Amino acid sequence: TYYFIEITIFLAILCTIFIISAKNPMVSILYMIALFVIAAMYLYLIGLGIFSLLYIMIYIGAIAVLFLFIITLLDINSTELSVKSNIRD
Amino acid sequence: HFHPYNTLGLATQSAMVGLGAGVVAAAARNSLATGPRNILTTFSKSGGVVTIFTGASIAYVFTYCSAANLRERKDGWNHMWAGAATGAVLGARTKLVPAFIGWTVLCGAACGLFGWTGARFNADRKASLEQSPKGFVQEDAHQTFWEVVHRRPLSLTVEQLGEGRGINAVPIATATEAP
Ligand SMILES: CCCCCCCCCCC(CCCCCCCCCC)(CO[C@H]1O[C@@H](CO)[C@H](O[C@@H]2O[C@@H](CO)[C@H](O)[C@@H](O)[C@@H]2O)[C@@H](O)[C@@H]1O)CO[C@H]1O[C@@H](CO)[C@H](O[C@@H]2O[C@@H](CO)[C@H](O)[C@@H](O)[C@@H]2O)[C@@H](O)[C@H]1O
Repeated sequence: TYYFIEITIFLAILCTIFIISAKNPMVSILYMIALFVIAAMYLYLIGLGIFSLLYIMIYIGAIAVLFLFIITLLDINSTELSVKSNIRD
Repeated sequence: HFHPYNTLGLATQSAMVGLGAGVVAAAARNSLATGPRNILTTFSKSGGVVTIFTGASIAYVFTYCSAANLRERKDGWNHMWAGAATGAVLGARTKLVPAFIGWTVLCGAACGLFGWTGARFNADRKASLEQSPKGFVQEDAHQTFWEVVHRRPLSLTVEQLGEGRGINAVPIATATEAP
């Protein structure tokens, strides 16, 4: 159980790539909530057990709830990650 | 004094940095555009940007180091000649002779005015008036730059100006006196 921090680093990378490439706008937002959980894992891991529950309370329980609440009753168009659109980038 | 330049390797280094800057700017024009654009339109619809960067880099640093090695001193004239070469390279994309000459002379004049002020965007520290001896000399010494005296030595006047026009090593009065 040595490589825990490395594992959270890698899983955070993968979760951001799933954030920026997602079908549906709220599939992307649930990946952001997962990234908050990976953050709180890292914060307990480093020794800050207080902050992890502060992150789960404030960021997940208020900011993500406000964000999902916005996506529900508003209309947002989305193109998906075409390869024609984004390998010029 | 001065020591001779590496025209070879400074020109190689300049070609490297111009190639990289052309890569970065072609990627930037690719990303900031409209239309059907893919990964290898970066070098077809670039607008000839890597040619600009590398040609200017090779031309300026080759002409600068060559002129400083041919003149064997370093001043702003080398920036004048190197800016003339850069203006030649930037004016050849204009396939027109008078505009080519205009690019040459005006870019060379702008780069020579640049290189005459010190060839620095920022300041020089000890050359500043803030960090130099200023005001009057408090007693008689070699008057530096930024310093003021009341009287100058006449030997300095004869050596700096000349012995010609109205200027002499002894005044006209005491050169013509009765004994
Ligand atoms: C439309 C009109 C445009 C007018 C532009 C004129 C700009 C001309 C600038 C002249 C000036 C600033 C004075 C400006 C004052 C007010 C200016 C007003 C506003 C102007 C905007 C910048 O002098 C620059 O001149 C350049 C060439 O001329 C040099 O280029 C470079 O060269 C090679 C480097 O080694 C590079 O290798 C090459 O890469 C570069 O190219 C620069 O290094 C130099 O700093 C001179 O300042 C300097 O002069 C010297 C020598 O007296 C003073 O010396 C000291 O003092 C004496 C005892 O203490 C001794 O005698 C002296 O030995 C001692 O060292 C300094 O105190 C200092 O103050």
